[PDB]
Amino acid sequence: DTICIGYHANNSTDTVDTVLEKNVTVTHSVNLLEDSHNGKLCRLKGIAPLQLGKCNIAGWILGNPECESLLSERSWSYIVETPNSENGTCFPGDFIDYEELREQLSSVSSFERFEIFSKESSWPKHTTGGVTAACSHAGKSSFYRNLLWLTEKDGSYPNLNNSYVNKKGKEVLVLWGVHHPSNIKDQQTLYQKENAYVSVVSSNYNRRFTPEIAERPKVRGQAGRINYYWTLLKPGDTIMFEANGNLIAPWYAFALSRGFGSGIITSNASMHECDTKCQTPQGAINSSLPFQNIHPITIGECPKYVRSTKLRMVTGLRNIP
Amino acid sequence: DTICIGYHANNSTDTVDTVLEKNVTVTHSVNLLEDSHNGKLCRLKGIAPLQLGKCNIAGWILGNPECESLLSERSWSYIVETPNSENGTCFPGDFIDYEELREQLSSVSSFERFEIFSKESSWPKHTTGGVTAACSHAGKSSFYRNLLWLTEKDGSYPNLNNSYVNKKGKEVLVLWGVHHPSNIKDQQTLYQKENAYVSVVSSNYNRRFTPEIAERPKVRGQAGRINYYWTLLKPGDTIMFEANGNLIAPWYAFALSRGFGSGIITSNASMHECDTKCQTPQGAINSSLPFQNIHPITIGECPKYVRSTKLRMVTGLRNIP
Amino acid sequence: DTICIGYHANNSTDTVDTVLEKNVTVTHSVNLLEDSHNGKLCRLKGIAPLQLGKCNIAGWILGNPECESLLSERSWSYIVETPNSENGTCFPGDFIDYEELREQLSSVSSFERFEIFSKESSWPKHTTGGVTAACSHAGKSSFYRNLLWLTEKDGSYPNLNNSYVNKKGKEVLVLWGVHHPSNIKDQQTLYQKENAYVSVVSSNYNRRFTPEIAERPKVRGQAGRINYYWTLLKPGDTIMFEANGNLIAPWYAFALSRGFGSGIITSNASMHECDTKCQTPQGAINSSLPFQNIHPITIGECPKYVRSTKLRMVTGLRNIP
Amino acid sequence: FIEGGWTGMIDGWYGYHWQNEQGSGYAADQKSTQNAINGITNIVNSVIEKMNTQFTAVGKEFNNLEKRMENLNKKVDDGFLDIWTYNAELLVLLINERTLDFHDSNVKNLYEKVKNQLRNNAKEIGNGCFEFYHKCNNECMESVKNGTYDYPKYSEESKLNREKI
Amino acid sequence: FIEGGWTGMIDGWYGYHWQNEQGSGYAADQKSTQNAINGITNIVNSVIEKMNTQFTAVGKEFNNLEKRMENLNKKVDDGFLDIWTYNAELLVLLINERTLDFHDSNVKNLYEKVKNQLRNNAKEIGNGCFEFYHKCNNECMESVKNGTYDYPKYSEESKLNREKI
Amino acid sequence: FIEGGWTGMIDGWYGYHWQNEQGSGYAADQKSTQNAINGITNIVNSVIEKMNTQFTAVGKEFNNLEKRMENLNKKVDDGFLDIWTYNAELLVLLINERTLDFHDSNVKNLYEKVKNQLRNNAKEIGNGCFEFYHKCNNECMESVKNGTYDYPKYSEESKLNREKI
Amino acid sequence: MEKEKELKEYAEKIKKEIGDIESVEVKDGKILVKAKKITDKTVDAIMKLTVKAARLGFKVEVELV
Amino acid sequence: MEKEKELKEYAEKIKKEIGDIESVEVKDGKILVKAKKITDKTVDAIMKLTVKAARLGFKVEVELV
Amino acid sequence: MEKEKELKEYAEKIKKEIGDIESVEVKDGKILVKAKKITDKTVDAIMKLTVKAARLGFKVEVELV
Ligand SMILES: *[C@@H]1O[C@H](CO)[C@@H](O[C@@H]2O[C@H](CO)[C@@H](O[C@@H]3O[C@H](CO)[C@@H](O)[C@H](O)[C@@H]3O)[C@H](O)[C@H]2NC(C)=O)[C@H](O)[C@H]1NC(C)=O
Ligand SMILES: *[C@@H]1O[C@H](CO)[C@@H](O[C@@H]2O[C@H](CO)[C@@H](O[C@@H]3O[C@H](CO)[C@@H](O)[C@H](O)[C@@H]3O)[C@H](O)[C@H]2NC(C)=O)[C@H](O)[C@H]1NC(C)=O
Ligand SMILES: *[C@@H]1O[C@H](CO)[C@@H](O[C@@H]2O[C@H](CO)[C@@H](O[C@@H]3O[C@H](CO)[C@@H](O)[C@H](O)[C@@H]3O)[C@H](O)[C@H]2NC(C)=O)[C@H](O)[C@H]1NC(C)=O
Ligand SMILES: *[C@@H]1O[C@H](CO)[C@@H](O[C@@H]2O[C@H](CO)[C@@H](O)[C@H](O)[C@H]2NC(C)=O)[C@H](O)[C@H]1NC(C)=O
Ligand SMILES: *[C@@H]1O[C@H](CO)[C@@H](O[C@@H]2O[C@H](CO)[C@@H](O)[C@H](O)[C@H]2NC(C)=O)[C@H](O)[C@H]1NC(C)=O
Ligand SMILES: *[C@@H]1O[C@H](CO)[C@@H](O[C@@H]2O[C@H](CO)[C@@H](O)[C@H](O)[C@H]2NC(C)=O)[C@H](O)[C@H]1NC(C)=O
Ligand SMILES: *[C@@H]1O[C@H](CO)[C@@H](O)[C@H](O)[C@H]1NC(C)=O
Ligand SMILES: *[C@@H]1O[C@H](CO)[C@@H](O)[C@H](O)[C@H]1NC(C)=O
Ligand SMILES: *[C@@H]1O[C@H](CO)[C@@H](O)[C@H](O)[C@H]1NC(C)=O
Ligand SMILES: *[C@@H]1O[C@H](CO)[C@@H](O)[C@H](O)[C@H]1NC(C)=O
Ligand SMILES: *[C@@H]1O[C@H](CO)[C@@H](O)[C@H](O)[C@H]1NC(C)=O
Ligand SMILES: *[C@@H]1O[C@H](CO)[C@@H](O)[C@H](O)[C@H]1NC(C)=O
Ligand SMILES: *[C@@H]1O[C@H](CO)[C@@H](O)[C@H](O)[C@H]1NC(C)=O
Ligand SMILES: *[C@@H]1O[C@H](CO)[C@@H](O)[C@H](O)[C@H]1NC(C)=O
Ligand SMILES: *[C@@H]1O[C@H](CO)[C@@H](O)[C@H](O)[C@H]1NC(C)=O
Ligand SMILES: *[C@@H]1O[C@H](CO)[C@@H](O)[C@H](O)[C@H]1NC(C)=O
Ligand SMILES: *[C@@H]1O[C@H](CO)[C@@H](O)[C@H](O)[C@H]1NC(C)=O
Ligand SMILES: *[C@@H]1O[C@H](CO)[C@@H](O)[C@H](O)[C@H]1NC(C)=O
Repeated sequence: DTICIGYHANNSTDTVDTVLEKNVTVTHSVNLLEDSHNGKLCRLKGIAPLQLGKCNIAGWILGNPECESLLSERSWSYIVETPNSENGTCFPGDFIDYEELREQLSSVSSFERFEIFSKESSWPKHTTGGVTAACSHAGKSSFYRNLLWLTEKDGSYPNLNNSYVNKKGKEVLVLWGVHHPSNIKDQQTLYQKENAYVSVVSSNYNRRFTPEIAERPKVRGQAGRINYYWTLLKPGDTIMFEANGNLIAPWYAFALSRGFGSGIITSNASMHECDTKCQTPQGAINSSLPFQNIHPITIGECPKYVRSTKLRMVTGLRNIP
Repeated sequence: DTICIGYHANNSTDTVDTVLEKNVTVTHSVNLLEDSHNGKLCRLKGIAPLQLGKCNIAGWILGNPECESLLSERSWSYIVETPNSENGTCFPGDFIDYEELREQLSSVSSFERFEIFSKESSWPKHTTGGVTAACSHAGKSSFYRNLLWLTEKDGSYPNLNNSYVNKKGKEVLVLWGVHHPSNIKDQQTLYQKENAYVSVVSSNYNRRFTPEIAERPKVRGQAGRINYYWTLLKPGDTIMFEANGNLIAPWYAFALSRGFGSGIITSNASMHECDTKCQTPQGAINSSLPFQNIHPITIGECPKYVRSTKLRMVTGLRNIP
Repeated sequence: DTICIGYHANNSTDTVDTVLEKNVTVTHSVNLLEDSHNGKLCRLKGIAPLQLGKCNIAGWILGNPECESLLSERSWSYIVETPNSENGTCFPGDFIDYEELREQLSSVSSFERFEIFSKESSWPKHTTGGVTAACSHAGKSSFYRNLLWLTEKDGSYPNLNNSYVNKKGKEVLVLWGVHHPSNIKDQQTLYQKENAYVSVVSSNYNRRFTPEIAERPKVRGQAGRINYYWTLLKPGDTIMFEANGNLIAPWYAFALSRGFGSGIITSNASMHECDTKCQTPQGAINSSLPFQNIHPITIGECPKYVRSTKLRMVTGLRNIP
Repeated sequence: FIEGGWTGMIDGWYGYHWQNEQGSGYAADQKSTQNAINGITNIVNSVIEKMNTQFTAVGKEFNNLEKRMENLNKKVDDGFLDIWTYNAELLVLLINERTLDFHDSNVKNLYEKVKNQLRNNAKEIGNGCFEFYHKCNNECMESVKNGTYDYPKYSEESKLNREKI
Repeated sequence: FIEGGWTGMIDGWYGYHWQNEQGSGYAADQKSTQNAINGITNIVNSVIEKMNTQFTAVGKEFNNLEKRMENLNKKVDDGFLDIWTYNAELLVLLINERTLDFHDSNVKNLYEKVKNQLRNNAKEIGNGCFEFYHKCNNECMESVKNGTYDYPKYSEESKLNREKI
Repeated sequence: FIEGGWTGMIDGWYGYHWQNEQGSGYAADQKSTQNAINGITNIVNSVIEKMNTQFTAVGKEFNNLEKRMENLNKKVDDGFLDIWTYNAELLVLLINERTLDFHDSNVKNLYEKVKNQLRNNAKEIGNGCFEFYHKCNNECMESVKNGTYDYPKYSEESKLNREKI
Repeated sequence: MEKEKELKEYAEKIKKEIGDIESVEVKDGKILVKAKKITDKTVDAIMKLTVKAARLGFKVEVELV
Repeated sequence: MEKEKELKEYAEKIKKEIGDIESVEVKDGKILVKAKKITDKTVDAIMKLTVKAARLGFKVEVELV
Repeated sequence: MEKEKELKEYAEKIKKEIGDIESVEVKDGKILVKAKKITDKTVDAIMKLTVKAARLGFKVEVELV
């Protein structure tokens, strides 16, 4: 008669590491590192993302013709650009403080796109148009949807003078541009005066812009440039526009809501009907592990990203048959 | 006859945590986390702070009327703003590089406020004044104490031309402003010429300013703006002012000493006679523990801030009666 | 007859620390902290550094006379400034975005210095020269080697108009300057017109500069200023220069290669024939230890820098004779 | 003294193997297995709770004249990534050593429990087994496993057989 | 083997309880208590010395066009706060485990000290107590507590009584 | 029980000292020394491998109007330096404690190995030495050192001498 | 609220799927697991439950029936 | 200098207040505490003294009289 | 490639210099050291070899001949 003391063993091949020992075989282990994902874009907590299929933030917010379908979107959980998001500013120019605009838009989570200045009635003494070859759409010259290019009407460009009073409960994002022709003849043809100015002011904004006329290397076939500007109106503020010329007036503006957890990611993946609480550019994550090695950039409630390839902790005995 | 081996026990209820075990009762423990404070502002190492009771850094340095009492201060250990520090720039405008000025002032620890340009003799051919409703004080129009608003005298505004040679052993902080009227009539009334300039130069500074006249939304009842500028003179340098108009000339300047440990904090607490080696916006800390969970922002020699709610380390045995 | 169990001991005096114990004597230990260095500058992986003996990045890239010998250098592993690198911009002025230029140059690792605009033929209707006392060399007035100061020829300064098409496979760094005289008489003497402009444009660059004439404190004997500008041409881009005056035209430009591991360090040490895989301002490091306490700033594959003074780990027994 | 585990003990982490004239088999030591499971779950909860949820961490864009800021942002990202990879791997190593020492200590404590129960009524074998000098029926085995072994009840027989041996 | 501490031992951390025909009471083991206190103070000094004093850390202000820089500053602050909270709590857990193991090891070493002093002159009880076969007066108790127990002096009486028992 | 090491054992970390009628000297326990060296090398490789190579880390320049950015850069540098100094020193302390416990455990395990080999054929001395009751020649010493001690071969003589003593 | 409801649903799923577990009581910040046996299947289920409870603020305590 | 003087004042205060401590010698980077008994009061005082010495650069060693 | 060649050269140097080492086989991510004795000289050499292999991606295993 005898009684022995021992411990469990099984056919497991899980291996773990210690400081003294490596490749220790254990009966059971928990992998603290998540390395699998759906490989798809998913609805983050039930709300679909904003898919900028062909255009980047600049093209979407300025509303170039090649992603006109985005003008019907109102809300999202995150913004998705693709590696081939080429259609930005269809007309060449410097989008001033563009990265700051991206930072601001990363937290919006909803907007109302409303006509800030009516095309028909806001500019009765100016020509409303602006079709340009650089923004050609469907074989015809076109122009941004959210901007209005004002030019001389009936041989003159009278002093532009307009303002908007923010009657929303939300911040209003106003975007406009200043045209910088390539040569003085363009200036005279479009605005009928060589030295024009654009002035934009609000309670916390004060800028004056002057066109700079010079021959330039052609970008998208244009020797001119349009510099794109923007500002946010506080819920009760007023914005005033004055221009002697060279103004590409605001047409639509965005009344911005604000939220938490939104962001911008460059992703190659496809959209699908699945839901998720965590999203990465490669795909959604569907586990409660503490660490992951899928992608540094995550949206939602996600595991901490580490360079490790395996993080197994012991939850069992040494396996020594 | 017998002899037993054992260990101490008592009526302690201190509890600690381990990786394997939680809520372990121990005879004695040391709480490494400081969570109590005086709840007052104290003299940091014997020197009282600078209490900007009603005004923020901008109002104090520009010296608006509503915190005129601060003009008698010369030294401090730290600067205290309050959550209701509303009285900044009494006249609306953009304080250029204001955050950089805050960063510079956070390390001053002492200044001499001296009259850089005498009001009576420095501007014999210009009108010295500048009372404005926006800076109304005690029922009367007033203006900053450290700035001097120059306007036309006897129907003209001759070319302004003045300079200061830094004869201190310390950096001199010079502040000035440029006036941007709302309409051309203000420009003609004050400066008698539509196109004026302000030019400020030193060995390591070179700026030219031009007024920008445009109707603006009213802030504090003013449709105009004053942009506020500043620069530091190196101990041996010279600063030269030229202006055809629109200059709000420097009147007082600060010869700045430099120190270590100073900072700016927004605090609601009251000042008291106590001393301390550590200060937080909520109150002073009076312990030598390594960690604290009182406030992220600290001045002096303070414990490391952590989100933990309890950090007890064992300094005794398991308490198991 | 007896058999005893014991362990090794020796005459070692190595000491280590634990949480419970301090000054524990051990038979053998490994010092994980590197604290010794060659005390020399060495060839990092076989390539010598760029030694700016007397001048800093500004003087080297602008090519002031006092470090003319650097114009024969083409490649390096890292850039070395010395604590006495005084000869920067020999003519006073603001080197615009100079720190960004340092950041860009820290990763170049090679350049070709080529004559972007021929001195003899590129400016047939302007005077090519620019000797100034501020950049005096060997007892005579001189000027930068990489910049060409254009002035009026035969009583006029015709409209400057030149461009360069980047035919390299590499980015081309173009540097130029704009002259800001002290008084209007200098403007008339040099450029024959009071109001001149400089305009520089490329596919991704658009600036216009205007001279600002004002009396200034003398720096190096000059009451004028030259602001220094720069831009990078993308491998296929074109850069166009237009100027009515005040242009200090580009003469030599750098076709930049790019690399990894390069950097800029301020060092007092001497160059020597030794090789190394790690370099610090104090001297080269020649060990494979994980940590070092020599200098925060390192170039190459170097140990992690820590404030520790000793990091000894036990690789033996307690030494208790 | 215990060399290798048992592949047959399909229930429990630590336990007993026994044989007598009535039967043989394996049985788990419920108290020690329960304590071990609770300790392991405490370790897991410490590992996961002390890690905060990572919230939205999308990157930033910088223009051609903000290279210093871009490099500072990348420096912050790389430094935090290095620190957290180091923390994760070091934590895994430390908790693995702690857990394996914990299991070894549990097995040793169970062995000492049996030894203290049996005193000198059984011959201690240096392989993790005890040989009873007295015959130990199923009731005796159950008593030993539950820590209620009646030592004096078997003292006479155990001493007689030990002296005989 | 020792289940629970003594509420009566008001002096010292580890010590002895004894009783004989002359008296009874508690007494601290000065050497082991001293070493334990020194170790605990070393742990405290390691915890506090290795933490640097936190100096002035006031925040920065950013304007409406510096949102990226503001978010980078907040990111640095939050990352350092997370790392330091993790370090503090992990350090507390590690040092608590180390300290409790240290105290348990000290008690075990004291028990082994007494056992080695007594050899086979006392019956070892599996609860942390030794019963002398020979009568042990106050001088004997003091000798045992001080580690100077004269084993051969009591060998004859201890063997006689052990054989009798 | 083992107080201090041997200065004469010039070969091996842990080993044996022995003496009989044929000779005396020291000898290393090759298996335990080999395992200890492998463990120490594993510790060293864990310490060094888990540290990444530090690549070029030259500082940045800022102008007089970028003081906030300069202070943020210096804050990042100082925070990372503090965190890494703390990590380095804490890691050194932890691995030193682990290594010293590892060596002590190895010595204890070797002692237990010898004890299990010898059973009751030798008198256990509370200083790390075993005194054979039977005469142990060089072959016996080699058998004990290699863990192949033939216990029954010496049982009769050991029991006879132990009873005589 | 939502976390506790999700844990309750998961606990019901586990109690249905794993026959070696008697019950799983989610309540007041802790999940009380009453296991009848400790096998590989049960240990895997319990460790999955522990990982699930973490970051939901619930500790797991296991009782062996 | 100042740190040592402050520690000397604190040590004098402790030696006056805690009757179970014989003396507290601050010197040459270490504080030597000569305790007569180790009770809850004395342990609390010694741990407070250890926390006080830390960040003042002084180690604490305790001797039991 | 280059790392393995450098380690091979260093191992040859060690095997030549340290007479207590039989051989040093650098191969397939690990260096196998076959030592004849473990003395202070040999331990120092082996620890130097271990530090050298680290950051070159090679583990060190020691066999006692
Ligand atoms: C929206 O994005 C697409 C893709 O970037 C644009 O189409 C691309 O436009 C470029 C520039 O016009 C084309 O490159 C040019 O091709 C011509 C020959 O056709 C050549 O002479 C030029 O030197 C240059 O290489 C490119 O081929 C074209 N790609 C495709 C697939 O159409 C499009 O113009 C953008 N439209 C808007 C409104 O943003
Ligand atoms: C110093 O700070 C105080 C507090 O901010 C200033 O007083 C406040 O001034 C504002 C603006 O003038 C007042 O709001 C206005 O009230 C009028 C009616 O009186 C209303 O018509 C406006 O639309 C606006 O709401 C505010 O009531 C007033 N508060 C108090 C307690 O007086 C003060 O003007 C500042 N002075 C200087 C020199 O900085
Ligand atoms: C290259 O760098 C050297 C060293 O910085 C320059 O030489 C230094 O130039 C300064 C300014 O001209 C000299 O200081 C001046 O000295 C005169 C008297 O000679 C005094 O009247 C001024 O008030 C001022 O103090 C300095 O002495 C001189 N040092 C040496 C050793 O020559 C040099 O000018 C630079 N050259 C170029 C082309 O960058
Ligand atoms: C021991 O651990 C090492 C490192 O973790 C494992 O290394 C692998 O070994 C195989 C066989 O030689 C190679 O094919 C792989 O390329 C190695 N991987 C790496 C990352 O180096 C090794 O497999 C482990 N051995 C056991 C038995 O678990
Ligand atoms: C054991 O530790 C836990 C967590 O630290 C303590 O949790 C508290 O428990 C009480 C009683 O259920 C609740 O009222 C509190 O709200 C809990 N606090 C938290 C933060 O969860 C628990 O009190 C401890 N128990 C003992 C006996 O120490
Ligand atoms: C014990 O460790 C301490 C701290 O590491 C050592 O402190 C030195 O002590 C000597 C002698 O008193 C002084 O001259 C030094 O200035 C001390 N150095 C520091 C940094 O404080 C001490 O030397 C060590 N003692 C032994 C025997 O190793
Ligand atoms: C392990 O053993 C179990 C029980 O016999 C069996 O069901 C399972 O398939 C085995 N797994 C492997 C990988 O052999
Ligand atoms: C034009 O400006 C005047 C004030 O100068 C203003 O009253 C008027 O409303 C402006 N016109 C429009 C269309 O806003
Ligand atoms: C992106 O998706 C396309 C379409 O599936 C595929 O061809 C391409 O390889 C993908 N690229 C990356 C980097 O995932
Ligand atoms: C996660 O994966 C499991 C297993 O495939 C699945 O049952 C569950 O529905 C997934 N959860 C989500 C939110 O997709
Ligand atoms: C603990 O016991 C001591 C000694 O009897 C007594 O003075 C003290 O008041 C007690 N404390 C509590 C909380 O019971
Ligand atoms: C005016 O400028 C001249 C030089 O143009 C200078 O000499 C004079 O001092 C200046 N006037 C004053 C009051 O500084
Ligand atoms: C600030 O102090 C006032 C006056 O004591 C008090 O009424 C208010 O609640 C305080 N607010 C905060 C946030 O401390
Ligand atoms: C800290 O608090 C203690 C206890 O209230 C007090 O005696 C001491 O004076 C305080 N120290 C300071 C600097 O206020
Ligand atoms: C240590 O002992 C060895 C062997 O006797 C000897 O060679 C060496 O010089 C000694 N070192 C010191 C520092 O005494
Ligand atoms: C001057 O400009 C014209 C275009 O206006 C251009 O054709 C010509 O090449 C330019 N001259 C030079 C020398 O580049
Ligand atoms: C720099 O080098 C010079 C020449 O060797 C020497 O005189 C000087 O002390 C050094 N300074 C520093 C800070 O190393
Ligand atoms: C490193 O130092 C050793 C010893 O002085 C020397 O043999 C070796 O050549 C050095 N290595 C380099 C790369 O300088």
